[PDB]
Amino acid sequence: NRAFWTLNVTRSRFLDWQKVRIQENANEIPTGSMPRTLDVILRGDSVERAKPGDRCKFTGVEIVVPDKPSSTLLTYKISFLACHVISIG
Amino acid sequence: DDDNTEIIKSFKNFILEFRLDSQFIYRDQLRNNILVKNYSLTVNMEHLIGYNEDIYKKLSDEPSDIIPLFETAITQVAKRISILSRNSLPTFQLILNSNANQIPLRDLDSEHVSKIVRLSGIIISTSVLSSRATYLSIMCRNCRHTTSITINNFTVSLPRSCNCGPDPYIIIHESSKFIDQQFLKLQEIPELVPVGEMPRNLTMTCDRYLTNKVIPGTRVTIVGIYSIYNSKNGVAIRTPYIKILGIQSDVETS
Amino acid sequence: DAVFGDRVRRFQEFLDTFTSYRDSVRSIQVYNSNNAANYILPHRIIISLDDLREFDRSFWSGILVEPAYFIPPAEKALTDLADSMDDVPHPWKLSFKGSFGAHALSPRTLTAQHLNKLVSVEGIVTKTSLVRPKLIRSVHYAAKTGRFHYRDYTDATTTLTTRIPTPAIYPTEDTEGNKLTTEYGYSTFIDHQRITVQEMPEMAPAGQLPRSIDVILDDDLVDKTKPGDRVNVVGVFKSLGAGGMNQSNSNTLIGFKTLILGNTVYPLH
Amino acid sequence: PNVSRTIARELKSFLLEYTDETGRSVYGARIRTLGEMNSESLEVNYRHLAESKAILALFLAKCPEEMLKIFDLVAMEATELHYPDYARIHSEIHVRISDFPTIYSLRELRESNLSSLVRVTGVVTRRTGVFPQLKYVKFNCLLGPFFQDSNEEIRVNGEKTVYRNYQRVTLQEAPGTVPPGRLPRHREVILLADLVDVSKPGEEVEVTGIYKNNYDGNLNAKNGFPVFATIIEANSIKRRE
Amino acid sequence: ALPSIQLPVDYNNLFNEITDFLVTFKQDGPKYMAMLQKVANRELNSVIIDLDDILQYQNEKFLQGTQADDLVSAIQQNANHFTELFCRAIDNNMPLPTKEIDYKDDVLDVILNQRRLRNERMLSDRTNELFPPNLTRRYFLYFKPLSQNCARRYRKKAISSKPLSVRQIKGDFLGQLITVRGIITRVSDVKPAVEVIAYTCDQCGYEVFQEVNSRTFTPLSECTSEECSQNQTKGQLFMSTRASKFSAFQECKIQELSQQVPVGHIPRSLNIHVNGTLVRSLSPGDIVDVTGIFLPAPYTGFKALKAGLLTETYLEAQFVRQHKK
Ligand SMILES: [Zn+2]
Repeated sequence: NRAFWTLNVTRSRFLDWQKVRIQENANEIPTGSMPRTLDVILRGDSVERAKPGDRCKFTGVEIVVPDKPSSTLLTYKISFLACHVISIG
Repeated sequence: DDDNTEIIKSFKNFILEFRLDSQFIYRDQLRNNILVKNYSLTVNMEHLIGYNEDIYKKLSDEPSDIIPLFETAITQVAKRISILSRNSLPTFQLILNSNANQIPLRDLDSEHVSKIVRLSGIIISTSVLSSRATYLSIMCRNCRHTTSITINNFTVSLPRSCNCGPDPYIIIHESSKFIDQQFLKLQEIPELVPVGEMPRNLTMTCDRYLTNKVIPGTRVTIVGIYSIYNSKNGVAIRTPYIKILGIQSDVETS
Repeated sequence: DAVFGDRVRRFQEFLDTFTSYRDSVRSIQVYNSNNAANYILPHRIIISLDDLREFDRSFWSGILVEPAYFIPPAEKALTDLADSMDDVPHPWKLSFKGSFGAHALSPRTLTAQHLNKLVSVEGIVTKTSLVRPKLIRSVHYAAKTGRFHYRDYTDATTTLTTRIPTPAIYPTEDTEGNKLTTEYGYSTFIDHQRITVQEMPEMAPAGQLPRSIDVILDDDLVDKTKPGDRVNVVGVFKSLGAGGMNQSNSNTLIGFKTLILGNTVYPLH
Repeated sequence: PNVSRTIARELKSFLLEYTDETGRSVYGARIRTLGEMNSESLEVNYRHLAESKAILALFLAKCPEEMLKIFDLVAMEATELHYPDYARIHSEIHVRISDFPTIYSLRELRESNLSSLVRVTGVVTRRTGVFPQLKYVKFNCLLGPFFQDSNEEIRVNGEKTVYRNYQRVTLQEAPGTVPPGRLPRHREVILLADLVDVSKPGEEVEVTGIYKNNYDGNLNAKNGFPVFATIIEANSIKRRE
Repeated sequence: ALPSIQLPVDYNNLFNEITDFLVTFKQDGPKYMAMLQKVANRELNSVIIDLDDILQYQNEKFLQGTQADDLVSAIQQNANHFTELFCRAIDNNMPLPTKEIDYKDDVLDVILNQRRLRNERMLSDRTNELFPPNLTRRYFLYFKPLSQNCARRYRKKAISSKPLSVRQIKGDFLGQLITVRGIITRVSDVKPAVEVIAYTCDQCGYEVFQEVNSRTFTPLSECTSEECSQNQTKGQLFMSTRASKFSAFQECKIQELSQQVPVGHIPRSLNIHVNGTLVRSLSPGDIVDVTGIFLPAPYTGFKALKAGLLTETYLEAQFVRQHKK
């Protein structure tokens, strides 16, 4: 195969996750700025630990996610990962 | 299809032999209808069930596979009445209106799907007419096969066989016989049973001689089959409509 | 199809006995040559339906009942008579005055008994879709093999009758492998437009919504009417497009959109 | 498994001769009620099932899916011995299964809840209209009956098919119970059969439905990852409470 | 299979008549020698061909024989074909040296110069089918309308050059030069277009030139070169931007002057493409008689909807005359 894929979801363990879009704090940014947000997806048990309207410190694992050259016999952007979360800040 | 012969023989025998003491109500319903050029027939189910219980046993079972064998059955009769030989004569529409038991709009949930359902509601607005097809010729893009397709009711893809493919069949519109269609949309009556919620509206397709029969806003009692269409908007989630045969307005209403 | 020939030989006779139309064709052939000698007229000959009944009722009932099989052989016959005229130095068009009607109908009353049959609609025209070219005759030049190469494009509204669709693009290197450049300005473009027609506002029965149907206006007829004008269209009533029955997509009862081809467009007040 | 059939032999015993409050079997009286009402929802208290044995209650927190299919056929057997009929009425009764704590609210959910029946609660948001689902497939021939599905349908005929009403309602978490600085996340709810129309927008509703995923479903464009949808296939419906 | 029907007009000897039109001239040495050499001298790009003089030439070639086939009607009858035909003749009569041309001097001329040097060298070594004539130009041919004070010859009906209404425009004017007039609308900002764009290979090199035809083209990879081909195995090739020949491209729509609008209807704009030197000539809000071949550029698809083919067209700019200098 070839053939069907085929999708079986009972044998496949799952985990987490929740995306948060992280934005720079307003005290640092020199308006006129227009602060640049970026995606951080929380994978791991640190899921849900994050709160809206508050500063958080993360574990980096920057990676990249698809969204320039081609792969011949691609469009990418920075999507930050965090496997740990804290309410510091 | 000797079974269809067996059913149609029973429908002919129902039209020609039916006697209300002593005029034949249907047989004359027919003549007096072809003369005015109405090309329709209205069966009264009580007479039907009186005549044979059987044919109503099947007609309330699988209506949409049967009712057209009843249409062809009656038009094969108007051939022997309205004309004589040794054209063209469309297959008449039958409109059957009967008492039964009123089934309110809220209480239609599955389970009776493809079983004739009499009901009552105020029509909201009538949709602009559009033609479906009845008899259309078709030629192939390559081998040029001349096929006359009799489309019936009650969607239907075209046949691919006389490379060739995948679907090399063109509709000839110079010879194709067309009928009409309406799309009523009816809001159930305000008396019952709104409770605290906005009343639901089932979409209905009238056709041929029932079309433009009803001004929007008039209370009516529809009969018709109950059935479902696809209309991509998953999964699977097919949405409900009521085919109408046939409509009868409330008293009078003219 | 010897019967299509019959239709042509039959319509031939109608002209030149009586000759009352032929003088108008001659007038059309002469006026343009007069413009050739100078220092615009659409080529179509209005046919009064009035005269058709005097000769043959059989051919009269046909133009109304089944115009697809009749208007085009009569037309090919009109071109054939225009070429026997004088002299050298186009499909034309029929018109059909009338002598209405049957077939008299306002757009509100129509569909389907009146479909595939000549019709004179009348009502208000809105919103008058914007005027646009439409490709018909493909013309090309081969070199160095030369000659002159042409393809003929058949659209949905080509002639009247349905035909296996030619479109689209260009042949490009018809055999043998010679290069073919598109020759623009020899090739023929018939202008094309459509305009929807609403029934007359004053004969509207009730608060029931107005029902409008669309009329395609071929050739000269284009830009002859601003929107909001009283119009009596004529034309063959055509149902084009599949109802969805052709391919799987889409799923729904709705189908066979209809429109009127041609034809005349007599304005009125 | 075939062993599970023997489980049926036990649960039927729980279904009829089980007694409480000094005699007068409760589930016998429920079967008698519908029964006369013929509303085709047989209702089994989780408290009692857990009271008799914790081993089945544990099966409800592990694998409700195939066990309800094992269970309700037996319920149909019990109704069959009590009313030697309903071969003509509905021929299926799916059990409602009252309160099952848990009592996870909304926003607290994880992967650990997959395939396992879980109670949820919160306000209803405007609900879709009632669109009959395909369910069972049957035809005059002409392959045989094909059950599809919940919810895939891979990998149409129809003659007489038994339709069952579908309805999808979006359940949002109750505004009063929201912890400050957090948005009221919400989940999709799939009603079936009689549960349909029991809900109305604006109201808090208690649902026992099991949790489901399938099948990605559709993102693959803006996620970055193989992320499944979250849909609670519903079981029972109750007012608040 | 695709029938053919002869026409009285033939381009073969008409080309001959073009060649006799060029470099053999009296009435205005001749103007086509100097006007051409000043381009060859590379101080000049736009070649403005007046149809007026084409009119003057026929008189000398008719009455005043020996009689020949007509151009002025035959040009504006087609007018696209002559850009690829009437203009290629210039290549045959052009002064070769011409004077003091050098190499650099010019950017990108050195590229092609070294192309033909290495090509000549490597070919003359290999023997011990050529770069297309459209890549080597560096000039543009533009026809102009005959109004004209001398159009009174008279050839009468010969004039379009009829400063016509946008409403007057018909589907029977496609592929025929037509002057139009109106206010400039939206006047889109200039962007580079493309013509050849010869991509560069890798292993064994050479070159291949892909024609830019109609609106768009499909890019190719494979290998065209026989050397990289099949051994071993297929050479990789990329487009070189320095090597390509760019022609300025600016599009703008023109609404009618609104006095030319009847009691009814609506102002109708007409889309106009600009190339080469004529670029930036047009400015928004300015009434201008714009002349050009009137052409379709299909279809890019869609292609389902129309059906067909429903060209929708545009006007190629050729000459520009604005009211009120
Ligand atoms: Zn190479």
